[PDB]
Amino acid sequence: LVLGNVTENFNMWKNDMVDQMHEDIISLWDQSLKPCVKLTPLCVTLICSDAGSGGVEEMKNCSFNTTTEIRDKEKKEYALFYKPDIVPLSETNNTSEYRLINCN
Amino acid sequence: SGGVEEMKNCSFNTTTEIRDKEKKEYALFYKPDIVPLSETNNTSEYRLINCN
Amino acid sequence: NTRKSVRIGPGQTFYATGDIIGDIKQAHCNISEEKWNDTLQKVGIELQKHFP
Amino acid sequence: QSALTQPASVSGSPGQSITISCTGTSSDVGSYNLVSWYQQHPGKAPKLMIYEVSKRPSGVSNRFSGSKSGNTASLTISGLQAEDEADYYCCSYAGSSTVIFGGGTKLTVL
Amino acid sequence: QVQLVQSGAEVKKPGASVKVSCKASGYTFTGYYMHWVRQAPGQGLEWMGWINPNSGGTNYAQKFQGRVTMTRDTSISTAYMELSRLRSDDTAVYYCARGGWISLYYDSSGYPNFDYWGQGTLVTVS
Ligand SMILES: *[C@@H]1O[C@H](CO)[C@@H](O[C@@H]2O[C@H](CO)[C@@H](O[C@@H]3O[C@H](CO[C@H]4O[C@H](CO[C@H]5O[C@H](CO)[C@@H](O)[C@H](O)[C@@H]5O)[C@@H](O)[C@H](O[C@H]5O[C@H](CO)[C@@H](O)[C@H](O)[C@@H]5O)[C@@H]4O)[C@@H](O)[C@H](O[C@H]4O[C@H](CO)[C@@H](O)[C@H](O)[C@@H]4O[C@H]4O[C@H](CO)[C@@H](O)[C@H](O)[C@@H]4O[C@H]4O[C@H](CO)[C@@H](O)[C@H](O)[C@@H]4O)[C@@H]3O)[C@H](O)[C@H]2NC(C)=O)[C@H](O)[C@H]1NC(C)=O
Ligand SMILES: *[C@@H]1O[C@H](CO)[C@@H](O[C@@H]2O[C@H](CO)[C@@H](O[C@@H]3O[C@H](CO)[C@@H](O)[C@H](O)[C@@H]3O)[C@H](O)[C@H]2NC(C)=O)[C@H](O)[C@H]1NC(C)=O
Ligand SMILES: *[C@@H]1O[C@H](CO)[C@@H](O[C@@H]2O[C@H](CO)[C@@H](O)[C@H](O)[C@H]2NC(C)=O)[C@H](O)[C@H]1NC(C)=O
Ligand SMILES: *[C@@H]1O[C@H](CO)[C@@H](O)[C@H](O)[C@H]1NC(C)=O
Ligand SMILES: *[C@@H]1O[C@H](CO)[C@@H](O)[C@H](O)[C@H]1NC(C)=O
Ligand SMILES: *[C@@H]1O[C@H](CO)[C@@H](O)[C@H](O)[C@H]1NC(C)=O
Ligand SMILES: *[C@@H]1O[C@H](CO)[C@@H](O)[C@H](O)[C@H]1NC(C)=O
Repeated sequence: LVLGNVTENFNMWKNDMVDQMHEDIISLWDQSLKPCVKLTPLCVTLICSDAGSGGVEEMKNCSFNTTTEIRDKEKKEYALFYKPDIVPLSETNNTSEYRLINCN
Repeated sequence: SGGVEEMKNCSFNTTTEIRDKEKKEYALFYKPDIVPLSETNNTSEYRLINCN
Repeated sequence: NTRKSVRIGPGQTFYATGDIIGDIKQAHCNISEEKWNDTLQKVGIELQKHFP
Repeated sequence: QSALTQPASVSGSPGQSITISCTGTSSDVGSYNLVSWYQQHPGKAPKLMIYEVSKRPSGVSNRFSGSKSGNTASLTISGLQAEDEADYYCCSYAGSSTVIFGGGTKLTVL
Repeated sequence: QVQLVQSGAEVKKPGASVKVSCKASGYTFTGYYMHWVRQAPGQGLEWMGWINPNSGGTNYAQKFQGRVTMTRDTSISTAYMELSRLRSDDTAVYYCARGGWISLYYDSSGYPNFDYWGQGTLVTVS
């Protein structure tokens, strides 16, 4: 509904509802990641080599020793991780040991 | 150095930011926080009073 | 000494005692003797009303 | 964290007031009031002459007065004789249970 | 009265170890600290750490890093210094001095109040 002859001083950069929307979206994204978290036991050494056929420019396969649903036994598993997601760990030039970026 | 009447050293190993390998750390804990778990006469196998 | 920061897991940092700079001494509390003595005297004076 | 700064030597006629001062940082003199002074004859052991910052020990004539001001501690002597020709040193509580001694002066009589 | 006596003068070689004793007589030595200072011939004074005669607690100054060890015994009333890895810079005279009062309630270790001293041992190296 358009009003009759009202003049009102607006402002854009001093707005409470922008801050309210930002805090609501942040709290909603905090709430949506609550009941399903499943990547804390992946903080292990990843023995990453070059990928298949020698023509891959972004991925290394990063085979790791992981824990199955049974606690006593383990098994060998491989993947495909990206280069910005993977950070090597060493005190020297060790080209066959890498680490996931969020464990640090 | 010398001897402290209330503090034990209690060096322990702990988990680093990766799961696979362990690192050795140390602290100094008070005497009423440290309990000797022992089924024998061992005077260096201690634990915290929490974990019971 | 300080809160020696020891890291456990991905992000948890607990603070534990380091060494002790200097000599070790007792941790004590000090209460004046004459004030405590006549405080107990006044408490006895008042409590003697309830016990003849 | 070196030694306290100190004049190399001082001179004075008998009966003339002589002031000796040593300067330190904020962690040596400017925070703790434990600043003592020692003299020694050449070839002999040192001897205490001033307590914590300004107090006189027993068996000492009332001629040595010590004072501090900010980061500087000074010792003032009036009525000098020929027996005051000695080497004078500063010391202070340096923190973390350590003691730092001064450079030292030499007093020349006239 | 109160006297502090030390050992005799010692001549050594570089790389060896020197031992300086200090006997305290005239007072109960288990209630007072004992500090050690160093005097090079023609230079100022340098301070090494203190020894607590009751519980054997030690402190050491910097640029030493545990290359000097101080110990004591309560039987013969004598304090000991074991200085190792000698050098030509360490040609000096060593004194033992009586410090503050052990009080069991405050830290009186760093009090620079030295009354009584030994006559000093001359340690020279080739
Ligand atoms: C909570 O409460 C507790 C109490 O339960 C608190 O704990 C107390 O804290 C205070 C802190 O001030 C301590 O006080 C110190 O006391 C000692 C006393 O020991 C000596 O004095 C005895 C007699 O002195 C008494 O009487 C005289 C008068 O006759 C009086 O002037 C004096 O103040 C005192 O009241 C001696 O008998 C005793 O000798 C005994 O032991 C010998 C062991 O070897 C033995 O041989 C003897 O035969 C005898 O059995 C002992 O010598 C004081 O020494 C000390 O005062 C020093 O330090 C302060 C601060 O620097 C300084 O201002 C003083 O001037 C004095 O400085 C001297 O320090 C060195 C002491 O030798 C010395 O190296 C210095 O040169 C300096 O000069 C003295 O010696 C020269 C040379 O001899 C002399 O000419 C001078 O006159 C001078 O005396 C403290 O006052 C309490 O001891 C302590 N209580 C206990 C149980 O430990 C606690 O602090 C509270 N906490 C809180 C948070 O509140
Ligand atoms: C009780 O213990 C604490 C912790 O060790 C002592 O604090 C430390 O005091 C020393 C003074 O000797 C500080 O060293 C100085 O640090 C400054 C920093 O800029 C430096 O410029 C000086 O040259 C000197 O090295 C040390 O930093 C300080 N520690 C901390 C964590 O602040 C304290 O002195 C002890 N109490 C007593 C009465 O000695
Ligand atoms: C990534 O590299 C690893 C090397 O560890 C490969 O793992 C094995 O590759 C051989 C080759 O075919 C297979 O026979 C094995 O079965 C693989 N191991 C497992 C546990 O399956 C992995 O195949 C590579 N990934 C590719 C090429 O996509
Ligand atoms: C708003 O004010 C103007 C000025 O008098 C007037 O002409 C106009 O009719 C007003 N608007 C309404 C809806 O009355
Ligand atoms: C995981 O793989 C096998 C399975 O037990 C094991 O021999 C190996 O040592 C483990 N660790 C690594 C880093 O491969
Ligand atoms: C602790 O972990 C380390 C890993 O380096 C290991 O060598 C040691 O045997 C473990 N146990 C104790 C009691 O130190
Ligand atoms: C451990 O806990 C039990 C009860 O759960 C208790 O009876 C026992 O005394 C505790 N151990 C110690 C050493 O206090």
